[PDB]
Amino acid sequence: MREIVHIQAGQCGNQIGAKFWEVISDEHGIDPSGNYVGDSDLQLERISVYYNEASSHKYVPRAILVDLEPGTMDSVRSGAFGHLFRPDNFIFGQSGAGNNWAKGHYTEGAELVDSVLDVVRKECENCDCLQGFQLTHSLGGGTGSGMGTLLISKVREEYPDRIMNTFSVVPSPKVSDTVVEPYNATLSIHQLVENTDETYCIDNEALYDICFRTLKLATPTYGDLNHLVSATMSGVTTSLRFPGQLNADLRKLAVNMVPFPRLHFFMPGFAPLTARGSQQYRALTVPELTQQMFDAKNMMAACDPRHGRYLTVATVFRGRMSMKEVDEQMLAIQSKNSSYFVEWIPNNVKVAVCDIPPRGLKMSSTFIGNSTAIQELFKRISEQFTAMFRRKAFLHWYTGEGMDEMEFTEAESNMNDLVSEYQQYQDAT
Amino acid sequence: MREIVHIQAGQCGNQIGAKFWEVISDEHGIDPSGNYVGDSDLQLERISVYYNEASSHKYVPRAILVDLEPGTMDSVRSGAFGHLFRPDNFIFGQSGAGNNWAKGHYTEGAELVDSVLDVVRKECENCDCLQGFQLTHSLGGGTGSGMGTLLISKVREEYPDRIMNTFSVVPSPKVSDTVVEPYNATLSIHQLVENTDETYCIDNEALYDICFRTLKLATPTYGDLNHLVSATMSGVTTSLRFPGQLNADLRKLAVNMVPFPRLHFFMPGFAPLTARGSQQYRALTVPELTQQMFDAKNMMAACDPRHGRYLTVATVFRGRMSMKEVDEQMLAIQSKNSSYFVEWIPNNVKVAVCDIPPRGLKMSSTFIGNSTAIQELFKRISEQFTAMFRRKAFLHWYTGEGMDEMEFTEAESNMNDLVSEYQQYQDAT
Amino acid sequence: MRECISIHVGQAGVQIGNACWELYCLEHGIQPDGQMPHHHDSFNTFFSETGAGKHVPRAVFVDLEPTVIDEVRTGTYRQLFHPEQLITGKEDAANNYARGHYTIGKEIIDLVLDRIRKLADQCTGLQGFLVFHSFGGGTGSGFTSLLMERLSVDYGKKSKLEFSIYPAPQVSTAVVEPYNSILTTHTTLEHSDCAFMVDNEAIYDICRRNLDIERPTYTNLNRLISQIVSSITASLRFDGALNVDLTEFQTNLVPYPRIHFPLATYAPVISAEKAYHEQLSVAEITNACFEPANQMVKCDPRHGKYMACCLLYRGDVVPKDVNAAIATIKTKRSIQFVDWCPTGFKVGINYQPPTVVPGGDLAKVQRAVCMLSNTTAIAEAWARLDHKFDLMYAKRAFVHWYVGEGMEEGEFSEAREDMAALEKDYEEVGVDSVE
Amino acid sequence: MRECISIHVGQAGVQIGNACWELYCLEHGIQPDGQMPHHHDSFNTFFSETGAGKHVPRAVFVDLEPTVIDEVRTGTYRQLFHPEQLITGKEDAANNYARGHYTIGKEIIDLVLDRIRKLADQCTGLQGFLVFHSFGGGTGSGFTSLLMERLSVDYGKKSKLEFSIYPAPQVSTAVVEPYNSILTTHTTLEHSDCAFMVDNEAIYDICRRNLDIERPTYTNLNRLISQIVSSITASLRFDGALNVDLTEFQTNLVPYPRIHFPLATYAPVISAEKAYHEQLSVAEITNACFEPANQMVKCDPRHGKYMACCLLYRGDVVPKDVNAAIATIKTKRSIQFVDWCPTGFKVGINYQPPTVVPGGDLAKVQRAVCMLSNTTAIAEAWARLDHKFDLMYAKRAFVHWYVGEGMEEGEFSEAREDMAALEKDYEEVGVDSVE
Ligand SMILES: Nc1nc2c(ncn2[C@@H]2O[C@H](COP(=O)(O)OP(=O)(O)OP(=O)(O)O)[C@@H](O)[C@H]2O)c(=O)[nH]1
Ligand SMILES: Nc1nc2c(ncn2[C@@H]2O[C@H](COP(=O)(O)OP(=O)(O)OP(=O)(O)O)[C@@H](O)[C@H]2O)c(=O)[nH]1
Ligand SMILES: Nc1nc2c(ncn2[C@@H]2O[C@H](COP(=O)(O)OP(=O)(O)O)[C@@H](O)[C@H]2O)c(=O)[nH]1
Ligand SMILES: Nc1nc2c(ncn2[C@@H]2O[C@H](COP(=O)(O)OP(=O)(O)O)[C@@H](O)[C@H]2O)c(=O)[nH]1
Ligand SMILES: [Mg+2]
Ligand SMILES: [Mg+2]
Repeated sequence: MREIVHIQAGQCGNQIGAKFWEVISDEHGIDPSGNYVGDSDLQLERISVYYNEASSHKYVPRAILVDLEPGTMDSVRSGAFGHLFRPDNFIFGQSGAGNNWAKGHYTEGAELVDSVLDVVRKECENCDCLQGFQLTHSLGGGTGSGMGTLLISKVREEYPDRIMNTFSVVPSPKVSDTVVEPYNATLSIHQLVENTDETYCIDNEALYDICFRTLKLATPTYGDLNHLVSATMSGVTTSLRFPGQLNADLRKLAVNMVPFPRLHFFMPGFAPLTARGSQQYRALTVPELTQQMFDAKNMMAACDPRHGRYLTVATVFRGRMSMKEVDEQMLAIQSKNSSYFVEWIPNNVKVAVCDIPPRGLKMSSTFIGNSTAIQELFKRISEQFTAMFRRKAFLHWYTGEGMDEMEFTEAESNMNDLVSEYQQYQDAT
Repeated sequence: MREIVHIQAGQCGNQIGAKFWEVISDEHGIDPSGNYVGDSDLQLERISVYYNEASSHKYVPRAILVDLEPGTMDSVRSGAFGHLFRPDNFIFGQSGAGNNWAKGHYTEGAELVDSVLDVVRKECENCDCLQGFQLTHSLGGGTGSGMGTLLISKVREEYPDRIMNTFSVVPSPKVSDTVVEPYNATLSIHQLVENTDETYCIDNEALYDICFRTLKLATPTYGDLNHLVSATMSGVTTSLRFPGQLNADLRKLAVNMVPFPRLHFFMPGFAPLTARGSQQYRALTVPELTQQMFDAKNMMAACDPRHGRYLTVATVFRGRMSMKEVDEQMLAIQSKNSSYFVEWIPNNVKVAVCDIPPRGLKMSSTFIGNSTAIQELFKRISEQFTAMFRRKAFLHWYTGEGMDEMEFTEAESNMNDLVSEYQQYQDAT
Repeated sequence: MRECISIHVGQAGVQIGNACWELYCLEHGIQPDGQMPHHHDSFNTFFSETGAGKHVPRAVFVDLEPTVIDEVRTGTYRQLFHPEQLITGKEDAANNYARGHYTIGKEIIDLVLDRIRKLADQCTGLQGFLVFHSFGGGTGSGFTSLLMERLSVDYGKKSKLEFSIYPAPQVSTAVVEPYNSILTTHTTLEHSDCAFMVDNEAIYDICRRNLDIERPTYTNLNRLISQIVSSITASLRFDGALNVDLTEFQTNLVPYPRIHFPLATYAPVISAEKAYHEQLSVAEITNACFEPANQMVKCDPRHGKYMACCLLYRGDVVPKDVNAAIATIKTKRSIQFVDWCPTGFKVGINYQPPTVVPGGDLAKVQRAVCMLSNTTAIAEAWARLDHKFDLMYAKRAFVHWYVGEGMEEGEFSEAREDMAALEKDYEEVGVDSVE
Repeated sequence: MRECISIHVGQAGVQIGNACWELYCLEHGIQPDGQMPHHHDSFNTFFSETGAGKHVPRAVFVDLEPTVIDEVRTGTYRQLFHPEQLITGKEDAANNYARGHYTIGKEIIDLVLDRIRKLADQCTGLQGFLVFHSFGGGTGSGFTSLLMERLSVDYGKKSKLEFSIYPAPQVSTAVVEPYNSILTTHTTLEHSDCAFMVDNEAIYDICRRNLDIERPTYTNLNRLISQIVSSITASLRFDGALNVDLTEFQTNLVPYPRIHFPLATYAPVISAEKAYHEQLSVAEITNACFEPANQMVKCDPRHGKYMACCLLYRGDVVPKDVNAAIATIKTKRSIQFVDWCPTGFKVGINYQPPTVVPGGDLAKVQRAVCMLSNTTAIAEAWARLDHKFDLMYAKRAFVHWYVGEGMEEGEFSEAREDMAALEKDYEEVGVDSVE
């Protein structure tokens, strides 16, 4: 019940999804062939929320992998944990978006979106009581951004009741992996604030810094970062994929973390994060995790929370623990950081507790903070956009697909409206 | 009892029949020599409906293979599963119809039709309680079309009570395997709407598309298409060739699917259709088959049903299943597609259930839809005919055999009358 | 059991027959002496058989100059032919239609018809006739007109296929080609079921450009045309996924009784050194067939409209690919059929691959396609002949030979009128319909 | 399944192609005869395959002087190329743009386009075009202008990448380089998606200083440029941690439609004896790429502003180090991007290490980086050409050849105006914005 459907757009989306399904299968004890070899019945008590039991007692992910080029698709397909996806789900195009959002949302995407929606509809009808959708994508690449926004708009048209999650890799503040990413980012944010229930802003820069400083890895391959983000998502869903002393679902998180329709952007965080040697030299206590999850150096969004206020906060633990301990820790952390919280929201911490650790560990924790600091991000992007739009650089590439200047004008206006609202609620009284 | 006689006219008819008898023998466990080596008594409990028990405990098909040229006849005879036909049935001519309908219905066919009718009569007298006839032919080739129409007229004269089935390969919309096929098609349709109980319109284009897209075969040889159509026919007859929780026969299908005498043209469909690898990755559930059988991409007639209305629908399942499941699926599919059905016919789905799968599978299904979409087909053909008749191209070839222009005038008038009736009943209220 | 005799008239006919029978003997593994050390019977359609392992062709070699026939009798295929089939005249018509149709051929026509009737009665399921003849030579045109008239009188409704050699627009070995061509066409227009236009100029171009042979002999062109004809009759002589008879050819490719002049084309034609570096896609070879540079008549097809097409495939062919390629061809713009014929294709598929003759020039290919296409561009070619005729008639040149050899001037005027009427009918078909 | 053909025009193009295809055959373990004894398909993007184990390139070799093409046909890579791809003219344009664009090339352009269309239709996921041509030679400039116009007419929106050879400021083998260069640039300015500036003078300097080879042959420069192009297409042809297509190149490196002239640079380039004594740090090789002395165009980058950069890495590369190195580059002062583009980088990472050609000059390295950089310093180079043009036009020198070969003087004036307008646009971009 509460079946969840997974969508993966863009190269980053597909890679993250591959690592994610690896992690999920490892949690549920699922062989690479797709059949179960696990040991605990609770694995299969809710295997149906993410998997479908194909006949002859096999399991397939309920995912939909989308692309405009066969490269990364085939790369995943050849790799292990690839031969379990149902092959009909691999929808891909040939032209390639060329890292352009206009192609990914007007010209190229408009031709595959129909087949994608058909597969979506088939999967929806297969499910018993649909819970919602989770989209894994970037915001810079043309395919991910454009096609994901298109699919989100279409789905929200076809499902104004279900829940929607997006795991977008926001561009880093310092570096810029592409050149035209401000345009795609602005348009994608426009569509997201239009029709998304919640958005999980994530930066590669913060992941780099976490892997280097905290985990003491000077050689972080993209596999590591994708593994971390996948662990985060799995921790998000484990509250319903497994029993718990205080269970939660996606709907509860949306209710608790979104006081206003537009202000649904969240910075995540995970704990504990220990090196290979520096692990046994620390006590794995709930206060330790709690204090770990509250600092700049462990936020997966490159923005110091101290610059703003924590509008809302959610926290999902795992494994056996004592509730009173968690309550006391949350109380202390809310007391000591009094200046860092919204005045008119008392007791702004949502708590969920699972019974299963993410494996290997005794107790883990996931943090989802909706703060006012993230506005800086948008501010930054907005400024950049204006610059690149004042000289109308690269404007012809997007113009040639039917888009016009007024599109960018409206998107920038909308972004500045959102920034104004965020600042307004930051200094509310 | 209820013995059935098989007629195969034209090259296509003979090839389809060869594949068909291969499939039937495989179902009943019949050695290529024609003797039984099977394992289940139910095979021989109704072996007599299609076979005759020749002495020394052998079995012969109750078929009548007809042609005007020895080529394909001899090809089949040399091939395996050929040495079981009784050789006296191989009636063939020497002149060849030359892909002309006039030859196949006036000059050349009039000389063999007598011997063919004699063999038909002998077989009829051999049978105990005749059920009806099934004719396997094309509509483009001269021999198939012309001689089949002639035999149909003669038989209906000699048997105004029995039942008649025709499996005609209708010309494809896009391609045209011959040049003069509109003329033969029009005349054949004239004779069919005259004296046929039911006609199973089938296109090679749709079969190509099904083999390529669904089954993932880029190299479809005619053997594959003939195998598919033969599987369809076998599924049609299995309801009486085997026991069933809700059995049906040809007469029941004719009663249910033919509300009006002329409107007896049906588009078939089959399910499930899975690739070699993509099979285990799907659950073989009755809802899955049901939803599979209702879409454009699985109709053996090249016409989108959404363009018209499903006047009537019949569905024959096989293997063990739960009746309530089928009932619920039919209910849901009739509810969700409310705009796609005739208003004044409530509950327009006929259901039959067998106990034996077609081997290899757990459960299969066959769909026979009488829709208003197929009129487009005729419309298309009609237009083409008019074109080729306005300039009177090729008219001399048919004229030279005694046929006259008024023949084509009447046939086209009749076809347009049928089209008018089909459209009239499409938008009835 | 579906027999079809072969008739070779004139020097061109006999040489082409030499090539064709070499190709046939290679196809069925038959020694030159009729012995032999997927196949069905197959060879029965063109080979008759005696008690021993010796088979003979169902062919007739007729000529008025004994030179080439004597070469055949001395050729390596000596033991093959039944000696009665080698009818030889004494004095050739010498590029004079009158001699070839009134004076000389009139005196052996009866013996020729006698041998024809013998071979017909010995056969059972006779499909029809195959005539191999040039157009300019006196024997070819004259004897062919006479033979077609006689056959139509005797064998009313049976297949009669012709393989003329259309005189090139610029390469004319004879000088009086227009006269003989006009006369033989005006006569044969009312008897021939279906002709097959081929010209030597186009074959020269193809041999040089594609096969990369700069200096070809007549043997090479004969090999090419033999390959074409073998592809034509492979359906009768072999098992295919979609077979086709000559009756189907005449039915499909002839919309109007007079307009029965389809031109030939074949593919693939590449050198053995160039056999690699190309996979020979079925769509690829279809496009090759439809290219104006691969046709065997010097007429730009883009100047006319394909009234009908017939594509015959042999080898490892799959129907769906054929369907796709034909659809793609129909999509293209420069190929504009007549509006009133929306179905401009008949297809034929065979399993037997084409066989390459050792000591040949082509390369062993797994698939092959022959296109017999009846178009409207051919009309223009007639115009050229028309022009020349008028010239050679405006001065009454060369007339005296024809007059003094059993002909009248009003006959020439009538032949010109008939050719003009045919061109008029071609134009009339070329127009589009209203409403 | 993402194909991209190669087109080689002129002597420079053909020799560069020789080197490039040697490098490719080495990359995929392909014999010169197309046989082969992490990899995916990979080679499918540039190699087509027939039934046997024989693969052919998707290349077109066109020239007007048969010398070099004949050398190729006799080269060790003889069995490789499909013989139809080796289109040879008869008389070279002889460093005359008019001949190469109006007189001679105009008469084989149709056949070239025919072969192009054949190879395009045989492919499915065609990404775009790769043109290899010089700038001074008559065939190069003329035939290239004609080819680009034809392709833009036929294939509207597909990738069209060019590899010009920018004439050196001082080493000019020809004498009329400014005329041909100005004409071909004025023409190609409205069709080319993205050019790739490279010059022989800079490559001489690099070969002497870094590789420590004092006396290099053209083969060595060809090897270098082949390495560059292989790095460019490795993303398509191999699996990488962050792949990139040519569409991304044109999107990222072209801010304005006219300004699409990025220059190339590659690293590491050290001798095998000097392969040791340096660990080849990723930041180290990045700094090497950004050094003005390692660029392949004789233009001091410190005189312009990097409007865009594209760094493509292959081998044992880790993203965080790339990020750190790029941040450090952004920190430095002498690298001043345009104010209005704060994001001046697109990155590409591949797993396949670069392959060193046996008998080569470079050393086997574990990592490599190619930088395609669109800067503003290139504008100055145009000025130099401008200058020379004016000189050779102030005296009307050499004009008579171009005039008498199908050109008018007003065309020269128009080309000068267009080059001046381009330089004006470069200056206009060079300024900073107010507010
Ligand atoms: N394609 C082809 N044509 C040939 C060949 N040999 C002769 N011809 C044709 O024959 C013509 C020469 O005149 P013919 O038709 O042979 O005259 P004939 O057959 O000798 O009969 P007479 O005119 O009475 O001598 C030329 O126009 C050629 O087109 C050949 O080997 N191949
Ligand atoms: N980098 C490099 N450039 C070359 C090489 N070979 C020739 N070139 C260039 O070719 C130019 C000589 O004129 P080309 O462009 O080759 O003239 P072409 O290609 O022979 O065409 P035509 O001018 O018509 O003869 C020189 O300026 C060189 O820059 C080479 O091996 N490497
Ligand atoms: N965190 C993370 N980000 C990635 C990964 N791969 C690609 N990306 C990001 O995805 C963006 C490229 O978008 P991409 O999907 O490749 O382009 P598209 O095809 O147009 O959607 C870059 O900005 C990268 O930062 C990965 O493995 N992990
Ligand atoms: N589906 C299918 N159709 C066939 C097959 N063989 C022939 N046909 C069709 O039959 C038609 C030819 O008719 P044919 O019987 O050969 O000519 P006839 O001798 O005059 O009756 C063509 O339009 C083909 O589409 C086959 O194996 N499968
Ligand atoms: Mg002669
Ligand atoms: Mg040159």
